[PDB]
Amino acid sequence: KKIRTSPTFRRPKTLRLRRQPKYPRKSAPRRNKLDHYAIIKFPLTTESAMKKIEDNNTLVFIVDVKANKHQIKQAVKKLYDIDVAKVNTLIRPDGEKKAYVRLAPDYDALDVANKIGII
Amino acid sequence: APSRNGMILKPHFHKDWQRRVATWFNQPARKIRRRKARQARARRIAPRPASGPLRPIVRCPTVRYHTKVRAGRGFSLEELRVAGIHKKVARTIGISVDPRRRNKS
Amino acid sequence: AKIKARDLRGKKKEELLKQLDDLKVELSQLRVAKVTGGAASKLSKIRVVRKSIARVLTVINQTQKENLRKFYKGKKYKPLDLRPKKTRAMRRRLNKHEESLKTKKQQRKERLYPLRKYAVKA
Amino acid sequence: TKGTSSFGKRRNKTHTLCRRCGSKAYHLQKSTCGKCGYPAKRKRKYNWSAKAKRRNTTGTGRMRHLKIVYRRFRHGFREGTTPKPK
Amino acid sequence: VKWPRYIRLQRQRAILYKRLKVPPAINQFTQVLDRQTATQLLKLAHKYRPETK
Amino acid sequence: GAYKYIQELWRKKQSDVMRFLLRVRCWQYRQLSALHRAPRPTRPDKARRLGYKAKQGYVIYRIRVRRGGRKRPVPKGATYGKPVHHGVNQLKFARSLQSVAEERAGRHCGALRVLNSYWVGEDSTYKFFEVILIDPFHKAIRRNPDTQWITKPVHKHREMRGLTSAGRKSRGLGKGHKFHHTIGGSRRAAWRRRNTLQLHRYR
Amino acid sequence: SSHKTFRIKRFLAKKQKQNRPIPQWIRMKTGNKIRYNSKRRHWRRTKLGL
RNA sequence: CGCGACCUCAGAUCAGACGUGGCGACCCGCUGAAUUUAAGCAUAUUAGUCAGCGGAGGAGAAGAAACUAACCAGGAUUCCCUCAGUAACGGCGAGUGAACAGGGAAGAGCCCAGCGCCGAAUCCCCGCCCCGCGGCGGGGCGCGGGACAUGUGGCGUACGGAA
Ligand SMILES: [Zn+2]
Repeated sequence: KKIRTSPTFRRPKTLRLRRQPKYPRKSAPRRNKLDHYAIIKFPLTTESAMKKIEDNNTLVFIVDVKANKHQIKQAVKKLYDIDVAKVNTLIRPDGEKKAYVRLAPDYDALDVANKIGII
Repeated sequence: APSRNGMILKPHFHKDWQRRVATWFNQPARKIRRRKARQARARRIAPRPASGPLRPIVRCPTVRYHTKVRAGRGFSLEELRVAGIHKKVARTIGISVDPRRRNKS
Repeated sequence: AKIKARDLRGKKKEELLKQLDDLKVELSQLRVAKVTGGAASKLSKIRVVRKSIARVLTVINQTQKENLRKFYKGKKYKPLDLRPKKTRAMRRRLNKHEESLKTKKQQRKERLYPLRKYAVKA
Repeated sequence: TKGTSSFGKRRNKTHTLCRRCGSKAYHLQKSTCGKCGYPAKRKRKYNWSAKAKRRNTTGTGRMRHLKIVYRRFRHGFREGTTPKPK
Repeated sequence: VKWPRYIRLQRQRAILYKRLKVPPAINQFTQVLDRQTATQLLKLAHKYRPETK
Repeated sequence: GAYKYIQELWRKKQSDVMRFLLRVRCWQYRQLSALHRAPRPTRPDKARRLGYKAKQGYVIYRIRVRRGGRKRPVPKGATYGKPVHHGVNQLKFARSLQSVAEERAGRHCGALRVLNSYWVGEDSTYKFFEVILIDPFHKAIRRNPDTQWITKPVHKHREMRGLTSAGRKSRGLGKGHKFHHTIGGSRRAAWRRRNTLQLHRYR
Repeated sequence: SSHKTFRIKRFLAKKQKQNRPIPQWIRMKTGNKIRYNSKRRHWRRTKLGL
C-alpha cells in the first residue's frame, strides 16, 4: 500500500559498499621524490641576486618547476631554520624556477647568506 | 606481331608474377634440415623402424595403371579381424590401421 | 671514505636513513660550493655523493621489497609488484597442471593401450 | 593581391603540437591530429605511405622496454634468482 | 506512471497472451490444479522429497 | 527423452503452436535492445547440440541483426569505372547474417570467446540469433580438459577469422570436386599457390 | 607573444638551451670528427615553424 | 497488506580475473578499382590484385569424407614433380585455366549433443591443518555457501554401442 505520488519512476537508491580488497595493488607506497633537499637545487650568486639579498632582506634560490610556494616556504624553513615572510616565484626562460624568499625582519638575510656560504 | 611461320603461343605473364616468383635457393638447406629431422626421429625411436608403421598391399584404381601394387594407407578392420589383431593394439604395435578401407575381393 | 653495500646490507633502517640525510646535506653543500666556484676537489665529489645516495637508496629498497615478499610468501593473493612479471602472453598460459590434466577416457585409453617397444626382422 | 599581399595576413595558426606523436599536426578546430589521430584510439597508419610508415616504427624510438624484453628472452626469461655469491 | 521498459514489456506480454488466440497446446497449462488438491499433492510429496546435502 | 521431442517440435515450425511462439518471441526480442545477454538458452536442445554446457563460465547473448542485402557504400551515384561495377542496389554480402551477429557479439565481448550460434527468430527487418560465449579465464573451463582448448591464444576471436560454424560456410571450403578451390589453406592460399612461378635451381 | 602556455615556454627554453656552440675541449678527443655545431638556429632565419 | 520462493531486470570505488593498443615479412575473414591488353571500346583482361577494415601465432589456415573413382578400386589435411598450358571458360578474340590418378616429404588420430544406464555419483568459491609455493597445486577436516534436474560427471559416437 504505497501510492505513487509522482508519475515519474526514478531509479531507487541501492546499497553500495566500500573497497575491501583482498590484497593491495602496490606492495608499498612510493617514496616521496620532492623532499626538502630535492626541491631546492642551489641559490643564485649573481650580482642582481646579491643586491636583492643585501637590499630587500631576501634570498634567491633555484627550485624545481613542480614546487609550490607553500612547498618552497616549508623547505626553506626546514633546511635553514629560518622564518619566511613571503615567496615570489617565476620561471626563467631556461627551465629552472627562480624563487625570491623574503625573510621576516627579525632575521638577517646577509647573515643567512654568510651561513649558507654565498656572498 | 607474327613473323614468317612462328608457333602461336600465349604466355601467362600478364599478372604481377615478379612479386610472386618463388626461388629455390633454399633447396639444399631444406634437404639438410629434413635429413637431420629424419635422423633425430630415428634416434628417438631407437628399436623402432626408421620408415615407420607397416603398410598394406594395395592395388591402383584408374585402369591406366591397373596392375601396379603400392603401399596402402593402413590395414583394414576385416583384415585385422581375420589375422586376430585388435585394431587399437595394432596402433601400439606398429601396424597402420585405417577404418575407411573396403574389401571387395 | 667509500660507502659499500657490504656495510650497508647489515645496518639498521634508521642508520640508513640518517646516512641518507647526511649525504643529502653534503650534496646540497657541494651544490652551493659549485655555484660559488669552490674547487675541482669539491666538484668531483658531486658524483661520489650521488652514487653513495644511489647505493643507500638501492639497499633500502631491496631490503624493504625482500621483507614485503617474505611477508606475502605463502598467501594466495599478493601485490602485483611482488607477482612474477615474465610476459603478457606468458602469464596467461595454463596453470602447468591444467595442461597435465587428462580426461578419464584419455587416461583409460593410455593405460589400456600404451605405446610398445618393438623391433622387426628377428 | 593573391600572392605577396595575401601572404602578409598569415597571423593565426591552425595546427599545434600533438601530445601523442609530438608532430605539429593537432588541428585546433577539428580536435584531430591528422598524423596519428590522437582522439582516435588506434594509431593512424596507411600502407600507401611506406616511407611515412618507416619513419615511426618499433625500431625508431628508444625501446626502453623492448630491449630488456629481448635480453630477458635471450637469457631465458628467468626471474626471482641471483648468481652464486662470493 | 511511466514504467521502465522491462516492466512495460512484461505487462504487455501478458496482455498479448490474453489477447491473441492462443493454441490449445499452450492454453492447456491455464487449466491449473485447484487449491485443495494442490495442498493434498504437496503433503503427499513431502514424504517423498529427495535427500538433500 | 524430452530433447528429441523438443527437436521435433522446433522442426515443425509451420504448426500453429510454433508459429504463435515464434511470433511472440520475435515481438519480445524486437522490443529489446540489439545486444542483450540472455540468462538461459531459448533452445536448450540446440544449445546442447552446438556445445553449450549448463555450467559456470558459459554465456549466451541475443543479437538482433537488420535484414536485407548490402548496397554499395558510395554516394548517390559516382561509381566511377566500367559499367560492370555500376551495380549498387542488388548486391549481397559474402558472409551470412548469423556470421555478422557472431562478429558483433565477439567484438562487444572482447574477454569472452565465441563458440557457436543459433537462430531464434526473424522479423521482416530483423533477424534474431543467440550466440554462445565462454569465459577463457574461468576455472570451471580451464581445469576441464575437454573445454580448455579455447584457453589457448590461437583461438582468439574465432568469428573474426571465420572459424565458427556460421563463418566456416562462407569460406566455401570442403572435400571433393564440388569446390576445387580452397584446396590449400583457403581460397587465397590456393590462388597464391596456383599463381606462384616456381623457378627451380636447375630449371 | 607574452601570452605563451607552459608547454610552449618549456619547448622554447629547450630550443634556446640547445643553441649554444660546442665546447672547445670536445675537438681534443681522439676519435673526434666534429668541427662545428651545424645545428645552431638564428632567430632571423629558419623560423622554427611552431 | 505484508512476509516468503521463482522468472526477468538495474545499481555498485562490492571480491577475484579478463579485452582494449603496437608490430604486421608470413597467415585468416571481408570490401575492393583504374591505369594496361584487346592495336579503338562497352563483356572480358589487369583482378579476389593495389588501396581500405578487422583478427592471432611462431607459424596460421586446413584436416580426419554428406571424398575420389567406375577400376581386380583407392582412403585425413599440408607441400614438391607430373598430370598441364590439358579438360574446360572467353565480342570462343585478346586471353583465362583446374582436378583425378601416379611418385615422393610427413604421417596420429579423436571428442560431444542425441539414444540410454548410474541416489548430481558433477563443478565453482570461502575457513583451518600438512607439503610446497618466481608458469598457486595435492590431500584431509568443514550440517560453510553457490552453480546444476530448463541436465554436470562416468560408460559411450558410426570404425557400431550398451546390458
Ligand atoms: Zn599526433
